Amino acid sequence: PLGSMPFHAEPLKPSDEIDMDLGHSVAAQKFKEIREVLEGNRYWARKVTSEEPEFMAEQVKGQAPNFLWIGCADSRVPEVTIMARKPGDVFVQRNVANQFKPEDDSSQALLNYAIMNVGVTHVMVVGHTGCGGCIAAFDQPLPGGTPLVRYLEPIIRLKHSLPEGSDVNDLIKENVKMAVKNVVNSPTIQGAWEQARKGEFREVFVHGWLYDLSTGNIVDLNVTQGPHP
Amino acid sequence: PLGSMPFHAEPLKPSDEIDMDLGHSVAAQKFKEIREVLEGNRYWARKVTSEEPEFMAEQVKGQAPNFLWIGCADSRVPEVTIMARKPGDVFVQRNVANQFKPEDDSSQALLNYAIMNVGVTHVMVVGHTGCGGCIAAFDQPLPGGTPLVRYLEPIIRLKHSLPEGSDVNDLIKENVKMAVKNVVNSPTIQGAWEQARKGEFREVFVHGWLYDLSTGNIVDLNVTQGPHP
Ligand SMILES: [Cl-]
Ligand SMILES: [Cl-]
Ligand SMILES: [Zn+2]
Ligand SMILES: [Zn+2]
Repeated sequence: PLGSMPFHAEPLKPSDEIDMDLGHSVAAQKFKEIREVLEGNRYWARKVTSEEPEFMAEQVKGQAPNFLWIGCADSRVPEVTIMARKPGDVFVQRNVANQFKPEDDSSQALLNYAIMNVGVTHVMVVGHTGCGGCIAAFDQPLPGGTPLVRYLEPIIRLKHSLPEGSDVNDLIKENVKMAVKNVVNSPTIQGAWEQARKGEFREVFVHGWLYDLSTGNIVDLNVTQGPHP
Repeated sequence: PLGSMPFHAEPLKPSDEIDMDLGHSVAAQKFKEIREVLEGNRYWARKVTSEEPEFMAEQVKGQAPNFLWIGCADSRVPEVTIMARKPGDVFVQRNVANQFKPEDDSSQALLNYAIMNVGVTHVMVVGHTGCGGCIAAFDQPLPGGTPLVRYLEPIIRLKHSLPEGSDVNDLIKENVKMAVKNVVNSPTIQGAWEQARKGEFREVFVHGWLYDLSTGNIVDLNVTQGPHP
């Protein structure tokens, strides 16, 4: 033989394999930015499935997160990243400025599903510094000229009720507390609490948190409520 | 001197520092599961701010993500994690079964804000295998007895329109495509496309993706639309 390993095959390079894998995608061929995010995923997928396959097979079977995160759409607040969690840990609603509007049937459905079917125990409303909806709300008159301004009406009204001297972060914090109150007052939570008091259901809790972009820290606003005082 | 460093101070242990930092939180003292997730955050924050402070200070200043992710609340689909992205990269809407309902004013507001103010170029609706809303929808009669079933009415109706032999993943995929169509038909996108055709606005694109929990891979369904064919 021509040396000790004259016929040994090398795997194809990962980049070549990924390129071929992304051939299915029309848009990846057209937009470098789309190819980039899909490549990101393929390297992640290759790593997790070669180093944690048990974990990936557990995730196929179902989900049992203990938390529901009601947070902002803002790109700087990805819940799993900033809590150093894993897939399977946190059920999530994200919308502009982390509102939980009582009249929003889709939000009410999500909360009911989270509590009654998914099995979450803790609901956290999480606001964050630098929140654009709150910054916008802070300077608006009481009412609406754009979809956004109409959407922000409850935060505008809250701003107009806050004391003289309140700053943007005061509004962001109060907006968290307002959403917590709306979650607490939901038929879902009111129902779950009455059943818990009856010993017919687990206790479920609602919390209000603030993510401080300047430090990376989550601060508890200490507005937690449960079935009992 | 008693040796070479007889008065050298050691920092307090990180766990002690974090415990003290979480003293502010009432609930962390009450629920081990809450203390756990807050600790997770504090270790993450300590690491990023000591190893990437430039990045944290950039994030304080604002956000300019190129993508809007319209995805499911399911805890197994955290967008930044599965695309190996960072904070600042992806603006997010998450709701049950990744619907974009035309009548939902909060969803319309989020989309308008994303396009007109945040500056996103690409909107991805991302469904996923194992989607509970779709699994539930798959066996329901046409209509609603729970908030969930009422909420899922459009997916139930879609299921009833699919051909004989369609499976759960076929419904999940078609549900993605349905949401893409609803995004495309929005006043926001229709308006943005007309302005782009006029050369008065950038081109914006809508895509449909599927996250396969069995492999960790994102597959492009190839339903992308833009201002031009
Ligand atoms: Cl109350
Ligand atoms: Cl069209
Ligand atoms: Zn925000
Ligand atoms: Zn789902």
